[PDB]
Amino acid sequence: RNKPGKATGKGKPVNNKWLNNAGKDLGSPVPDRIANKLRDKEFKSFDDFRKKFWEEVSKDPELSKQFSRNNNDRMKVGKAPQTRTQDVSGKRRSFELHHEKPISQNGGVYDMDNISVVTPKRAIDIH
Amino acid sequence: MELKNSISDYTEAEFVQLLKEIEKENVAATDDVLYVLLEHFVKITEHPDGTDLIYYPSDNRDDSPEGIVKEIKEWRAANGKPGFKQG
Repeated sequence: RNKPGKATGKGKPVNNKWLNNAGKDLGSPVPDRIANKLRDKEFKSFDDFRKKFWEEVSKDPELSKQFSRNNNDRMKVGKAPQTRTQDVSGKRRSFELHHEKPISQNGGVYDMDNISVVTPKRAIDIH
Repeated sequence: MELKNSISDYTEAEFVQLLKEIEKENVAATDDVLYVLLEHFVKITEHPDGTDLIYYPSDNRDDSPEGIVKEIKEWRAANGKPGFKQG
């Protein structure tokens, strides 16, 4: 979809309720332990990045424990976890990765500091 | 598989087979088929929290097919709704 590139950024430390703020404000940030696993690595596109992102989440003991078994299975194959029913919006019922500063202006495609996790509902709201 | 129209058409064992079918599509490349199965799960269980029973189970119960079936049984019974097929 997009163009190849390498991941950069540091992200932020998170508690045991990582996505509790998903959507609200700018959503949840990229965990620092996850950034350390993706940093400097190259990707064919943002979609390939997204798949690698969720896979790393499934391998991080302190993060996967925050998800149900069915959601961990989704992340293990590169898919985003399903959100609670109340946070769904049409065909979009899983967490989405949002760019703070849109690719349009400036950019920041693989910059994990310009990437966050938000719910479908707020993903639309913010826009 | 065969998707029945009502929960009353499903034995408990049969409902578990639907859950594993959903678990299979959960790991599929796309969600196209999964969403169709999830819609059916929501329609027949009639539970207000819908897919949350699958992806956001309560801590007071096991996060497993058996735990799902158990919660559904208790909710429907408490609300006077018809339960799983005794067959």
